[PDB]
Amino acid sequence: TLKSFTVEKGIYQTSNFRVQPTESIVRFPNITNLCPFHEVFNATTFASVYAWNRKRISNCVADYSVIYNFAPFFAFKCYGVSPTKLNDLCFTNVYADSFVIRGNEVSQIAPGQTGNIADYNYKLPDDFTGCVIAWNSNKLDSKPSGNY
Amino acid sequence: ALGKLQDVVNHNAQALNTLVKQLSSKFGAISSVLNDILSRLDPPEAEVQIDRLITGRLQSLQTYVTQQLIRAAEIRASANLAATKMSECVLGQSKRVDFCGKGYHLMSFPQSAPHGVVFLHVTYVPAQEKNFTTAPAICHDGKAHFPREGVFVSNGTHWFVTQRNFYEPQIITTDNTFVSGNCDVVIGIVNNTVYDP
Amino acid sequence: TGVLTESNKKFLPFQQFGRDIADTTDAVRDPQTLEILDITPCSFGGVSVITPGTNTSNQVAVLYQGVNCTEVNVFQTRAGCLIGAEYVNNSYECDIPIGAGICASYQSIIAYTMSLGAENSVAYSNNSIAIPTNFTISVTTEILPVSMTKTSVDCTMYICGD
Amino acid sequence: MSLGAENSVAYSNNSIAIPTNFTISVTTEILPVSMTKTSVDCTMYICGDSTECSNLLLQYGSFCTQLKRALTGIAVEQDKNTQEVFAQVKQIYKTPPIKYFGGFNFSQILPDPSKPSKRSPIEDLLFNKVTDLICAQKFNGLTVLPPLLTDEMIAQYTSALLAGTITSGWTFGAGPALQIPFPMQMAYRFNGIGVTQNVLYENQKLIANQFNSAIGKIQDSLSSTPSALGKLQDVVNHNAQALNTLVKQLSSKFGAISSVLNDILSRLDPPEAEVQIDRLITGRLQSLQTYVTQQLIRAAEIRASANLAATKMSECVLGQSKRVDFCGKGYHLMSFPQSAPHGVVFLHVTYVPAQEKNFTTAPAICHDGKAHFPREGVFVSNGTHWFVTQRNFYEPQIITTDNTFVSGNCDVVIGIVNNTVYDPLQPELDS
Ligand SMILES: *[C@@H]1O[C@H](CO)[C@@H](O[C@@H]2O[C@H](CO)[C@@H](O)[C@H](O)[C@H]2NC(C)=O)[C@H](O)[C@H]1NC(C)=O
Ligand SMILES: *[C@@H]1O[C@H](CO)[C@@H](O[C@@H]2O[C@H](CO)[C@@H](O)[C@H](O)[C@H]2NC(C)=O)[C@H](O)[C@H]1NC(C)=O
Ligand SMILES: *[C@@H]1O[C@H](CO)[C@@H](O[C@@H]2O[C@H](CO)[C@@H](O)[C@H](O)[C@H]2NC(C)=O)[C@H](O)[C@H]1NC(C)=O
Ligand SMILES: *[C@@H]1O[C@H](CO)[C@@H](O[C@@H]2O[C@H](CO)[C@@H](O)[C@H](O)[C@H]2NC(C)=O)[C@H](O)[C@H]1NC(C)=O
Ligand SMILES: *[C@@H]1O[C@H](CO)[C@@H](O[C@@H]2O[C@H](CO)[C@@H](O)[C@H](O)[C@H]2NC(C)=O)[C@H](O)[C@H]1NC(C)=O
Ligand SMILES: *[C@@H]1O[C@H](CO)[C@@H](O[C@@H]2O[C@H](CO)[C@@H](O)[C@H](O)[C@H]2NC(C)=O)[C@H](O)[C@H]1NC(C)=O
Ligand SMILES: *[C@@H]1O[C@H](CO)[C@@H](O[C@@H]2O[C@H](CO)[C@@H](O)[C@H](O)[C@H]2NC(C)=O)[C@H](O)[C@H]1NC(C)=O
Ligand SMILES: *[C@@H]1O[C@H](CO)[C@@H](O[C@@H]2O[C@H](CO)[C@@H](O)[C@H](O)[C@H]2NC(C)=O)[C@H](O)[C@H]1NC(C)=O
Ligand SMILES: *[C@@H]1O[C@H](CO)[C@@H](O[C@@H]2O[C@H](CO)[C@@H](O)[C@H](O)[C@H]2NC(C)=O)[C@H](O)[C@H]1NC(C)=O
Ligand SMILES: *[C@@H]1O[C@H](CO)[C@@H](O)[C@H](O)[C@H]1NC(C)=O
Ligand SMILES: *[C@@H]1O[C@H](CO)[C@@H](O)[C@H](O)[C@H]1NC(C)=O
Ligand SMILES: *[C@@H]1O[C@H](CO)[C@@H](O)[C@H](O)[C@H]1NC(C)=O
Ligand SMILES: *[C@@H]1O[C@H](CO)[C@@H](O)[C@H](O)[C@H]1NC(C)=O
Repeated sequence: TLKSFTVEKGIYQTSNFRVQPTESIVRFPNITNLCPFHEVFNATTFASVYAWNRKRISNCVADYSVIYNFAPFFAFKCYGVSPTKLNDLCFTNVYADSFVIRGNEVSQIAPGQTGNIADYNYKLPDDFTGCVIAWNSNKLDSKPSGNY
Repeated sequence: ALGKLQDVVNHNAQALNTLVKQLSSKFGAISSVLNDILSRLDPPEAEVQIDRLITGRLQSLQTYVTQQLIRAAEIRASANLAATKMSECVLGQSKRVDFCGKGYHLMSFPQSAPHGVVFLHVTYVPAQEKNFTTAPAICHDGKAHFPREGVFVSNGTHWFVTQRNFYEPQIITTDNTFVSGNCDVVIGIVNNTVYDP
Repeated sequence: TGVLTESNKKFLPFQQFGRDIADTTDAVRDPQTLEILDITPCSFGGVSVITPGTNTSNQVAVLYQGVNCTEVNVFQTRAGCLIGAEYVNNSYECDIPIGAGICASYQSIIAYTMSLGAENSVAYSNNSIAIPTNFTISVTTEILPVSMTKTSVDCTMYICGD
Repeated sequence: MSLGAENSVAYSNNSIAIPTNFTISVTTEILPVSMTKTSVDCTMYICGDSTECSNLLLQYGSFCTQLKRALTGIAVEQDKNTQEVFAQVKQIYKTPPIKYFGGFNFSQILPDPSKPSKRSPIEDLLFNKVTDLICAQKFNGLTVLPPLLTDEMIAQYTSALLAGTITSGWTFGAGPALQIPFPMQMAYRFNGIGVTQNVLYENQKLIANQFNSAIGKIQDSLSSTPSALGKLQDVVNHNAQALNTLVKQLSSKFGAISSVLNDILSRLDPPEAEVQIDRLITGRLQSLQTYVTQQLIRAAEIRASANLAATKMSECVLGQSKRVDFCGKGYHLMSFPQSAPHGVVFLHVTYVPAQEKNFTTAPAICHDGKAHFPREGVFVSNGTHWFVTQRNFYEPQIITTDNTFVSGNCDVVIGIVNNTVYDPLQPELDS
């Protein structure tokens, strides 16, 4: 502490004694229900951006690892939380908002973004936390004469 | 009565209280709790958030230490003054006006107090003053007499010499007056007899 | 946000923005109508709440610091405009300091010019002296702080915890 | 640089130098008492009219409250300093209508009835000699607060102190004001510095003329020197410079795109505008904390100066001080307080010995096998005759038993000389 090999006579404050923890205890709700992520991510038809579908997720234990295991999701961007830390946390106010937009409008579904659908269709708050998932749906949400 | 010492205690506690309150400030980060940042954010972004908390808390601690140093300087000056009062009012009699109480200082008594000292200054205050006719010198036998240690006073018909801070009239004699010169130079000299023992 | 007023500043034709000593935008020029509008920030000031203890009363008075009374029991002081206190000619000692010689007290809340002390004309003459005939042994108290609270801070544990 | 003029003192084992005249010297001492009382609106200074900036500023905690509390403490401290220095008497004394004090003239220090301000000529000169920047400072949330005691009330306090010290001497500072003629008061002050009353009474007109001349020289010296009032003007300059610097710091980008918050809001989205506003907030907050820190240090310095000024007012004005150089250069007689902007000017009236003359000195006089020592003076010889005189003025008197005391024989004292010691009773019993 004094940066010397000779210490003069006196009392010196060096560090702080603190007793270390002996073991780690994790307390989570006992209830285990597989969460219906299949319904939201594997649906055949999605809603329009003006009438975007909101699904409430509650009273389930969520395994986000399977989301990673099977995933054609070109974009998987999270804002207020780490993607790899989702399995270790507990949440409420969980909502899945599903809609279909253009390929170049995926940047606009974010807090503070400038756009047409951002202003008149779907608005995010500035303090939004969560993850935006975007994936191509040419195989299912397109038709050759024009899907309107 | 004892607000000054209480103020010192209050300021110290208030500074500590404010410093603890500073731990509940996000400082522009997502959360004010480090554990929340570690659990919710990956290390690349976690380092930035902990950096924001570190700079804000370090600024708060630096501010607190600076305030403590200024207050320590003020209390050191007060303590040096208190030591000067202890040496000059308690351990001796002081002729410094208003240093050891209002009035002519006689003695002082120290009393311990939390974070301080209380001095009981015993002083002499003149009271019940009375008017007298005064003269600078007394003219006797063509000589001017001046008071050795007192002042010339007259109650209307007779002249006496008394000490300046208490009325004790005594006859004007050659033992309490000294002669310097004749009666032609002093302005306001009056004619009166000077007794010879 | 400000008040736009007429200006007498001879702007050069290239110039548009007008800047004060602090680089604040004093004036501006408009493209649609080529006229110079002086920009002045809107009226503002500090509000001070003069109040006795809540133990005694709940009445309050407000002082607008450095603001004349026409831009906000109304009394005009050099400190500002005082609302809620009535000026009293009678001089008393200072109870709540307002400023510029004005003090406030509760008796309603009154405002007055603070009294320095009692007048005492000493009867000075060329041949008269006043001699004390008695004395008072006065004991007075002087309170002096000597030490502070000794504080130690663990820098690492305070900033970072565990 | 030269330290001083070279002087060699003529030290010898039996020679003394005794003053034969005196100079009444009045000197000026200028002490700062208070500073400019400043208040800062923390939210308006850092953010102005921006609500988003205030919302982001709230995340930093009680910094604004700390700065406001510190400035409020300084502001009350300045008023406390003025109370400590000037409000030391609870009676407002007034001078008699006939301004005759035995030849002493106090026109330059007593209040002038002709002036609306009711100040003395010296105080009026002091106020005159100490003096859109203000608009920008006000518009940026910094406000100067008026002093609690107005200049006229501070002048009234100085007038009361002058009236007490002139009509009552030092009695008013230690209890009730007891009237005493001013020549008798000056004789008491002469006794305080070890000079007999006769020296003051015999030379009363000369002393009054010297005092009047010194007061006139003091007024001319203050009116003719620009750097006389540098301390008070320096304090005013530091306060104004600090406010100007704090206002100037708002034009600093602090690593952001612009120094204007409205431009940042009008140009960027909230995710990045929040970052830019954060950079501006941290820079402006650092500037404000720096300003408050220097204000606190200066407040401590001004508090020390005010405590010194209060000590000088108590010991030099309300009494006669035996402390060397505390109340002027020379043997201190009395002092006069004068109000000045943010400060006090003490006119120290001191006694300076002059026109010294050499004499041959001895420690004791040997008479009849006994050693005689001076009661209150010193033995001097003009070459042939021995006399005893007071130490601070040359007034030779015959060596008698009245002014000498006998201790021992003549064999112990080193340097004793032989001389006769007169007896007052000797002509009396002979006749
Ligand atoms: C001033 O004081 C003196 C002495 O205290 C007074 O002189 C005495 O007065 C009493 C009563 O009048 C007489 O009995 C004494 O004989 C006086 N003494 C002498 C030596 O004559 C004097 O009267 C006082 N003067 C006034 C105006 O009160
Ligand atoms: C004090 O006594 C002296 C001497 O006894 C007085 O002086 C005399 O005054 C008379 C009248 O004016 C003159 O004729 C004499 O020549 C003076 N003699 C001397 C030696 O000066 C003096 O007047 C007395 N004063 C008072 C106030 O009674
Ligand atoms: C000494 O006498 C003077 C008068 O010469 C007294 O002064 C007067 O005091 C009364 C009551 O305080 C006032 O009403 C007068 O106006 C005063 N006169 C003047 C000219 O100021 C003084 O009080 C006397 N001292 C003592 C101790 O009795
Ligand atoms: C001096 O003052 C003291 C008090 O400060 C006087 O003592 C008082 O005297 C009266 C009557 O003799 C008593 O009723 C009081 O109880 C006394 N007070 C105290 C504290 O003892 C004293 O008489 C005064 N002396 C003179 C000469 O005026
Ligand atoms: C007292 O006597 C001494 C010596 O007799 C004087 O000192 C001399 O002063 C002159 C003039 O400045 C110098 O040139 C000499 O060198 C001094 N002599 C010594 C020995 O120092 C002194 O000036 C005399 N004092 C007075 C008041 O006349
Ligand atoms: C003491 O010094 C004073 C001056 O401080 C002398 O007074 C001067 O006397 C001369 C001639 O006597 C005059 O020309 C001057 O005008 C006087 N000056 C003042 C200010 O009055 C005084 O003579 C000296 N006394 C001694 C004994 O040396
Ligand atoms: C006291 O001093 C003042 C000034 O120091 C004297 O006033 C001067 O008086 C003369 C003659 O009347 C004038 O020529 C000057 O102009 C006055 N000066 C000022 C500044 O007014 C005053 O006469 C002196 N004596 C008394 C008794 O007051
Ligand atoms: C020292 O002082 C004494 C007394 O002042 C002087 O003695 C007087 O001198 C004057 C003029 O020389 C004579 O007229 C007196 O008669 C002397 N008086 C006595 C009692 O003798 C003495 O001359 C001074 N010595 C020196 C060297 O100046
Ligand atoms: C001072 O006086 C004493 C006594 O009068 C002197 O002492 C005498 O000195 C002479 C010569 O040295 C001797 O013969 C005597 O016996 C001494 N008498 C005594 C009682 O001691 C002394 O010398 C004188 N001092 C000076 C400087 O003259
Ligand atoms: C997803 O839906 C397809 C039909 O659209 C189905 O064949 C497949 O089994 C579903 N996968 C899951 C995991 O439910
Ligand atoms: C429109 O603006 C131009 C300058 O930009 C100005 O010369 C012109 O007079 C304006 N037109 C009207 C109708 O004010
Ligand atoms: C003595 O005082 C009176 C009034 O107090 C005054 O008129 C008179 O002139 C004074 N004496 C002298 C010699 O000036
Ligand atoms: C007196 O002083 C001189 C020089 O000033 C010195 O020579 C002499 O020795 C001294 N007298 C004694 C007795 O020492």
